[PDB]
Amino acid sequence: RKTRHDPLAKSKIERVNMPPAVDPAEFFVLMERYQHYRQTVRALRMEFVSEVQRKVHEARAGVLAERKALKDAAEHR
Amino acid sequence: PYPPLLRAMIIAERQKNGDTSTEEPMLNVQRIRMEPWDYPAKQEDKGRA
Amino acid sequence: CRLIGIKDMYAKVSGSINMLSLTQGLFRGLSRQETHQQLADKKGLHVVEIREECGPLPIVVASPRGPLRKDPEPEDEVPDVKLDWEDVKTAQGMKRSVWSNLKRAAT
Amino acid sequence: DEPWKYLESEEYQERYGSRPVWADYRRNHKGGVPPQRTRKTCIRRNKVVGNPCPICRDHKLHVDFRNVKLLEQFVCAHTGIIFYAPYTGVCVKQHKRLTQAIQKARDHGLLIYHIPQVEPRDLDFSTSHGAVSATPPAPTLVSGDPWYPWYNWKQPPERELSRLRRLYQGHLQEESGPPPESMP
Amino acid sequence: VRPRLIAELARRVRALREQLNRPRDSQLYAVDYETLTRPFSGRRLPVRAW
Amino acid sequence: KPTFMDEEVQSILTKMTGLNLQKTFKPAIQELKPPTYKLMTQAQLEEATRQAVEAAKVRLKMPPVLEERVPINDVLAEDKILEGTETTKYVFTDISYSIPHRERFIVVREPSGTLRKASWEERDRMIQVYFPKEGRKILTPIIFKEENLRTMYSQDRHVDVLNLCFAQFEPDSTEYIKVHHKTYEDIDKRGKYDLLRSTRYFGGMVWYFVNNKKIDGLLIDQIQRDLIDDATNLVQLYHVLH
Amino acid sequence: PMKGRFPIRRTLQYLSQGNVVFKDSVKVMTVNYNTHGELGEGARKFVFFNIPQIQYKNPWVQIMMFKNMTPSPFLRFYLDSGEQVLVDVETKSNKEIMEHIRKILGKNEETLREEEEEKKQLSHPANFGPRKYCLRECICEVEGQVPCPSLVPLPKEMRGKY
Amino acid sequence: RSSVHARWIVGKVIGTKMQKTAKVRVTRLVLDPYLLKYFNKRKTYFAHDALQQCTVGDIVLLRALPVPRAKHVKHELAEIVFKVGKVIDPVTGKPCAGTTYLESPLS
Amino acid sequence: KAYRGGHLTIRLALGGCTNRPFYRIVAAHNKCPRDGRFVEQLGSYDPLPNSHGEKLVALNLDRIRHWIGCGAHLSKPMEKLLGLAGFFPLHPMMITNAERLRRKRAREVLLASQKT
RNA sequence: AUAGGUUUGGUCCUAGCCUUUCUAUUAGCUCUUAGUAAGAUUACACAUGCAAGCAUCCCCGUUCCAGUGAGUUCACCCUCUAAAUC
Ligand SMILES: [Mg+2]
Ligand SMILES: [Mg+2]
Ligand SMILES: [Zn+2]
Ligand SMILES: [Zn+2]
Repeated sequence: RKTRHDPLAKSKIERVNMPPAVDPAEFFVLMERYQHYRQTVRALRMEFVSEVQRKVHEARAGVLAERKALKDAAEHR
Repeated sequence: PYPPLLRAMIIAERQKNGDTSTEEPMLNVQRIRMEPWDYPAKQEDKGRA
Repeated sequence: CRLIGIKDMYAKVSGSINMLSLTQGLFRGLSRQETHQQLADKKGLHVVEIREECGPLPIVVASPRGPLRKDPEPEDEVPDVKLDWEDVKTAQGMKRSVWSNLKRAAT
Repeated sequence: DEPWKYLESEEYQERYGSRPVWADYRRNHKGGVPPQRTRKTCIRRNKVVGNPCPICRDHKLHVDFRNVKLLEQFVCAHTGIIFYAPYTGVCVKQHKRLTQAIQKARDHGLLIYHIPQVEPRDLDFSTSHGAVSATPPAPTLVSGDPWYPWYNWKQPPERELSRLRRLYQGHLQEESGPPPESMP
Repeated sequence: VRPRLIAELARRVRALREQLNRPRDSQLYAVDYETLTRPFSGRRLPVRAW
Repeated sequence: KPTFMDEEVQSILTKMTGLNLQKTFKPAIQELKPPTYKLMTQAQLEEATRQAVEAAKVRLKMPPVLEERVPINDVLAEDKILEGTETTKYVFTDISYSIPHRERFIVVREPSGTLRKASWEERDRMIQVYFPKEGRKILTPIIFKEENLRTMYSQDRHVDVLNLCFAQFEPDSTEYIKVHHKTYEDIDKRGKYDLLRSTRYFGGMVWYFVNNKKIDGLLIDQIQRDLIDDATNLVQLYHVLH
Repeated sequence: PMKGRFPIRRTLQYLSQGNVVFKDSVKVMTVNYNTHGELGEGARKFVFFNIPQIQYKNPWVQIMMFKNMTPSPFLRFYLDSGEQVLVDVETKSNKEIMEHIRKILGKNEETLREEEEEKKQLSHPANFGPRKYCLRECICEVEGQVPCPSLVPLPKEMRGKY
Repeated sequence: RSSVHARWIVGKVIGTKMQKTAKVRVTRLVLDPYLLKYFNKRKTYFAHDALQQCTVGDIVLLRALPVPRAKHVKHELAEIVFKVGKVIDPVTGKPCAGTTYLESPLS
Repeated sequence: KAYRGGHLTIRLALGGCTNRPFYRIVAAHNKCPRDGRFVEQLGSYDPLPNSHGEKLVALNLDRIRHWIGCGAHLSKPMEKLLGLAGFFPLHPMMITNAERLRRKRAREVLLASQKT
């Protein structure tokens, strides 16, 4: 790929990047879909994060783990 | 509603645990806001050329 | 080996390879190997072989023709046997010569 | 052809006897240790070159899932291993074919081989979990309605459409309302 | 371990330059209206803002 | 009242089966290494024998009988919009090393945009594909055809067949069950029940026979050799069952 | 032949055979043992045979040997807590000492099993790699699927020849 | 808890020629993987010693410092585990030489 | 390797020869190459339809979830796959594509009718 | 290495060199088709064309991917903490 210190092509400078035309109703529908879907996705992500956090807690200073540690200590003693 | 499979999985898990629980699992977007795309950003965070 | 009747086994010949010496030595070796029966006679006990091909099943090969020693062999652990390095290497996988496990014609 | 008969026969006995097909044969090669794979094919065009691979030298020796004895001849009695090509000194193609034949025989049960008693992959034998059994069906499903409402097409209000048009004055396309609900 | 002093110096110089002769944005937020491009940069604007 | 895993019943079944240390631990046709020779006294020998017996017992402890599973004809969700756009199906399988293979989630999307919980036949195959096992080929092999099976039977080779079946199809399967039944039938007709007497028989042959009411042949077999006590036990079991 | 008195000390297998895996807490396991003393044979034996095994089992712990600092042979330990275990070995046989060590600052079998399980979990079966890490390189190798154009070539479906 | 690698470490004392800093050499056992014999490789370690209590030949153990308090020293002389000559036993804590009690037990 | 804060991504990857595409779904660095290294490999996907019309997809959902939690984005194909599975919602783009296809079909039908 | 050849009028020992096996480059001489992998000798010198844009202007990106092996114990582990991502 080009690295920014190169000159850029001579055919490239005279090129108008004209965008796609739009169907209105369809576009609106698409937008709606994006809005809704993304919310759901976000929620899912949040849930996943929460789960991860819970797992971490369990690993570290979750009750069971703590108990186990205590038991081990007792055994050592 | 949860998406098809996740919800099913959750239900299965519940069953395994013991409780029947006919109350279906659901996620809430009361927390999840949707500030639009045309909503403006912040010039403090952007870098100038 | 073929002449004898010995049908399948491995042998490494180190040192020199004078033919006469090799042959005579081989003959000596074959003469001086204890039978399992002989071993049994020497020790009392039973020469029981335990195959990995077969199950844990203890197969008794040679029991002693007469009495039986009721004192079991003292399993003096970490037994001193001045053992070969090559074998050890093979077991480990440290040596890998390209001429070792070569596909050859039958015998 | 349709062989086994050949194996049975007197000619075979006369030729080989009790010993196998490949005991006579010896590869001829540079000294000491031989090339670690055997020659590709004994026979080229319709010719037969050199001292042929123990199968190739005879017309009558065929190879298939029915020549059981012949197939055995190229497998250990004590191990179940098919001899590697330079043990017997067979042709590479022939060897390949032999192996295939053996496999076929095994599949069919025309050649013995160890079928070891494995454990069952699952140590628990219950079909209670949702996984396999049955999930309580969704309300949407019951209705005859898609999962999420926005899966279907809702016609936008006209205001929105107008706005869109305004936004993209020069660049627009004429459009339909909803799509069909079938497609032959 | 050798120290790369020169590189550091260069970096410092660059930083100084950035601090000082940075383009006061009269220059780089300019717009040639007829050609719809820009001084300093040279690149065009997108079509949906013409 | 039937209860396969009732301990008394199990014990009875074990009794009915032999040990015959040589048959359980037969000389296998595997890659061999040289043997390891020990120097045992009488007590030691006895101990070894005991150990061997124990091992044999352990080997012959499995397996259970579970009946045919009910086919899975369920739907998670059924989208109508896809309708036959992304054709050729999709088979999505949950994977996780710390999950048992009956508590998975194997799911199928079809052209008629549904979401099935997968066929039982499908599911096992999928598992195999993702979790390969010594045995279990992915497609159902040629040995479990009729003719091949018959041929196998003819070479008085039933134990091997049983083993193969076990390796292949999970014991709740239909095909496996069918195979087992066929084997049993074969054993019954022109009889050789002493092939299976240190296996793989304790439930298989006996329990099934009891259920059917095809005990007579077994009884006859018992009589012919010796095995009076065993016969009596069998009779008792039958009585209990009915 | 191998040059040691007992050449089984260096066979790798022997090293593996050592049962004692130390608990996570230990840092230094200092042994001190008498050489010419007739009573402290067990300690000597341990030093000779088992120390290497121990080291192999747990390479991070520092093992030090001391010859005639004291009359009575003993093992002393140092944990990350800062405490000090002190086990007198005198009178015992090496095996006994080993057992004692295992009891005191040695892991359970259960723990080991758990560790093994964890390790197993790390290297998954159903994923694909290049042999060294994962079983089976590509899903052409699994049966009943499109089987790698290298071996059997694909039909005229293939692009550029269509 | 602490930045340095070796947290607890036993060693023998060589150099006190520098203020409040004992130079202590540590020796691990290392397996030369061809021979598979454990040879006793060694490594120098500076250690802070507040009082200059330590003398040459001493056997000491060093706790890690929370941060290295100089280029080469990251340890604190936590305890003198054997004083030079004046060695007391951990079991029956009485004055002894090598292999011989001075103040005998039974006191 | 140190990149300029490249985010994590659950992404596909070509593990095939020419004309046989095979895919590897994989948690990796955004700025890594396609077939280069990764953080943790997840469920292999096959696009070519195997014996008797199955297009099989692996997924370690358990670890996918973890990755998502840890803040790893999803490429569009991955998202689509998830939707198909039932793990995510159907990606709206897919729906739109379907709609378009339907429309096209309708048009074709109309044309046919006209012809006849 | 399952080894073989080779010091000598001969024999034994010790011994180096070579042979036999498997790769990968060039070289000669030859060569039907199909599928698939691999593909500057050289941190020597370069013609030509192309390899980074996107986007309602800001920005963000072109500090990646691709390349090469010049130089070289920064690549693995821990401790701490800046990005940077949820
Ligand atoms: Mg001469
Ligand atoms: Mg270089
Ligand atoms: Zn041929
Ligand atoms: Zn492939």
